[PDB]
Amino acid sequence: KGSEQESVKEFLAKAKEEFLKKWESPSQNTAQLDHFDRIKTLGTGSFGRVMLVKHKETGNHYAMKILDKQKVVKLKQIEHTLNEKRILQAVNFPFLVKLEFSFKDNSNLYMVMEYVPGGEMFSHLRRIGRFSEPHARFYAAQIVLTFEYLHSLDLIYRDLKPENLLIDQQGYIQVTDFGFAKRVKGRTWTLCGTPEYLAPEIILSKGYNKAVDWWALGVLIYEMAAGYPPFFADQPIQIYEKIVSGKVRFPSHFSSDLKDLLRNLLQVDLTKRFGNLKNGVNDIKNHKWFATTDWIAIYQRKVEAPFIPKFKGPGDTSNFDDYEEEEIRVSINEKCGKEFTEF
Amino acid sequence: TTYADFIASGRTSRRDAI
Ligand SMILES: O=S(=O)(c1cccc2cnccc12)N1CCCN(Cc2ccccc2B(O)O)CC1
Repeated sequence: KGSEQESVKEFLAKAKEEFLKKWESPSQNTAQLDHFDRIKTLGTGSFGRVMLVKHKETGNHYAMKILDKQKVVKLKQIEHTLNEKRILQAVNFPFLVKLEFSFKDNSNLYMVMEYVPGGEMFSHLRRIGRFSEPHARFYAAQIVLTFEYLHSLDLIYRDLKPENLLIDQQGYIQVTDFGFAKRVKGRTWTLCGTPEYLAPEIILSKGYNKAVDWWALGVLIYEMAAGYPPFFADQPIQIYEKIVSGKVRFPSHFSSDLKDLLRNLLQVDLTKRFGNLKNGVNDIKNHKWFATTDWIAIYQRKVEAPFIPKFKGPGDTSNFDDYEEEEIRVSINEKCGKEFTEF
Repeated sequence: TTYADFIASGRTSRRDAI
């Protein structure tokens, strides 16, 4: 196993070198709108939409995230949007969505990612109710490796939740969103994230570091295994009080190993939280709840998945909602050119 | 049950950042 972890260290050193190369010289304008056939709208957001499209020459299906530059600026999301694209075009890991193309025009920013028809973990989790612990652990293991990877690049993730995780056709996870991801060596202070997933030190407006991602992993494992998150209420303010309280109630069916893992991840004191101790991520990888987990095998996608969303065709949209279909507006005049020069 | 309380909280749908 000790040879396995010298291997892990050499891998991360190689990945940091490769990431910094693409990080320091990002790809730009690697396709254009006319290259795709629009099929259907898969989601809407305050400053854009996601569309299922098909590459004309290739025939491959893609999720195309289209952001209105004017609204990005209005809602003060410039830094987040430039970061999402710069990060995605530079990272390379099995459980991250794959950015294939990006480009911009007078009005919009476009990011084009391989289409995952299974959709979001969120809807499967809510329909099924909860996942069994082996099922939950298979997903968790992939987030653990993914955070090891991102953290080795000094990237804090800050956006973990079932909404931002896809289940692909082999039943493995793809992490979707990087708008809140930031390269940070020590602490940062932006109040961002989702109420249910916020670590106590975020809520308390003290600086915080990568330990907030290990907190969020605890929330995610809990929500997956229980069917509801550990801290919920009618209003966000009531959630925050529960989070900082230091108390969590576990369902009666949670194993003793799972409870002990979660107490160490949902540790309100970040200096005592697993993932942030001397041994770092190994305290998690070496915890008894993960004794049966073949980390090498997970990375290699060799473990058989406990759930494969029904294969209904590579352009199926059944796992996404229906939205009113609207034109993609492109002005005859360039908008916000300076804000998005690096895109 | 706690799940019933959850399916009563109004926070069972996709959760926005904030
Ligand atoms: O539509 S997604 O599931 C998605 C994202 C990335 C790759 C994908 C590959 N195949 C299929 C879907 C894919 N996904 C992408 C959209 C981001 N939101 C909602 C959303 C919708 C519109 C604009 C922004 C946002 B937002 O978050 O802040 C939810 C997750």
